[PDB]
Amino acid sequence: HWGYGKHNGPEHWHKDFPIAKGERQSPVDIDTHTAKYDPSLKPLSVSYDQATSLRILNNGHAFNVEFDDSQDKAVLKGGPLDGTYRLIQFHFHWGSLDGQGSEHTVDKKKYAAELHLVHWNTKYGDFGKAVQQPDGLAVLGIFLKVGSAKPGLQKVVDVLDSIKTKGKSADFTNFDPRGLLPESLDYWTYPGSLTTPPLLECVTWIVLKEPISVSSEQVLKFRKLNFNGEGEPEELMVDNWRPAQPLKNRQIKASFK
Ligand SMILES: [Zn+2]
Repeated sequence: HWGYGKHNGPEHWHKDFPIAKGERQSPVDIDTHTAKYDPSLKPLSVSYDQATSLRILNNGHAFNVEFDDSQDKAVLKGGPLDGTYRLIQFHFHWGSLDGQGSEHTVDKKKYAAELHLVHWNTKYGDFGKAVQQPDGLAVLGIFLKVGSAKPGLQKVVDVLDSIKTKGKSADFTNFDPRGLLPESLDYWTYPGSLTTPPLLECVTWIVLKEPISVSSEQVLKFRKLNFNGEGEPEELMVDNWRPAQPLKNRQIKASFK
């Protein structure tokens, strides 16, 4: 099965998922000097005030904080998007060391981690239908650098010991994802894909320019998670990031000068 090891990592994924070599794969390097300011891009609208978190799950590749997406409660709109996209889950990608971990890069710079807030286009009715469409998902990507702690991340960090291994889940209600956002919503945007198999080319990527700061202690606790299940040999959940993929015939647009 696919993963992030030497024998099943990103360079192998194309054998089971040929779209891995497709025309709009993610992540990508964001060349800040080549990204063009697009004055027709609108400000992002992130409306998370009624968000209903439910559960946190170790799925063997990351941990997902899942939300109730059966109603328009936490939605992303505006920016490059047409229509309304409902928050379904967030997760992170991170490194074994502070010098790597992000999926997107900025002028080849790798951040310590990257948060993905995953939303699906309500015009397709559910997430499974949305991923079959070129405009089915909108993922808000936020870089993490190591410095001061992020207070709004700590509730996530403190439950991780209860979902150490693949397949474990825990109740995770009343979590407010507004506490994970930076001050500015300036962003880059481009058409791309899921960054894990099945690598479907269904994502409008919206990557915020401003990173959030998290503490060394916070990210160290991410790195104590396991890819393996309980009672299997321990393999630390680290370096669960796909490297940058060819940009091909795409333009990255900036919302800001
Ligand atoms: Zn992701």
